[PDB]
Amino acid sequence: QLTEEQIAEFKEAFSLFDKDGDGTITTKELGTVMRSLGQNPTEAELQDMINEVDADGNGTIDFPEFLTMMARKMKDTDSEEEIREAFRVFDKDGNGYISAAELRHVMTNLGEKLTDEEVDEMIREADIDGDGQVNYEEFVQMMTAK
Amino acid sequence: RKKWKQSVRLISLCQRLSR
Ligand SMILES: [Ca+2]
Ligand SMILES: [Ca+2]
Ligand SMILES: [Ca+2]
Ligand SMILES: [Ca+2]
Repeated sequence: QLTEEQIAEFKEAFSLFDKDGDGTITTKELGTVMRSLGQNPTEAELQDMINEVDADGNGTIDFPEFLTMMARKMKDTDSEEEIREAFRVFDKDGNGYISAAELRHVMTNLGEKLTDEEVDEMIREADIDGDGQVNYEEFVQMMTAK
Repeated sequence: RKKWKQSVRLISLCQRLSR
């Protein structure tokens, strides 16, 4: 039994890739997201990613195929170097602390804008030690929570 | 929602895609 919140989460994830809202993720759009995160896949490499889950053979990724992609490639858990890779995405200035301002920017860059109230809520929930920023240990620890 | 935990997972997704 899927909840509507689960469905909403899948939709948001899908829409991050599907920037033109046409219902399919193309190599261009997959590429755009991975380039926003510092990666440089080739067009062929992006096509290969699509091919793996491209069950109807049309060359692009639709909603159910994207679910399959996440099932396979969100296969459990952030190891260590990948958690650390993610931290680096958010800690833009490399100083070891994610500021509210940093988080807001990175999130806008990905393509999900949220009220500064929301961003501050994210910082505040994760900020265990009280300094108003999120260090690596706190970034790691927020990932365990409900 | 836990939007931030969700976005970290998506970032990890792209790491795992770019082999
Ligand atoms: Ca599209
Ligand atoms: Ca397809
Ligand atoms: Ca920083
Ligand atoms: Ca802190």
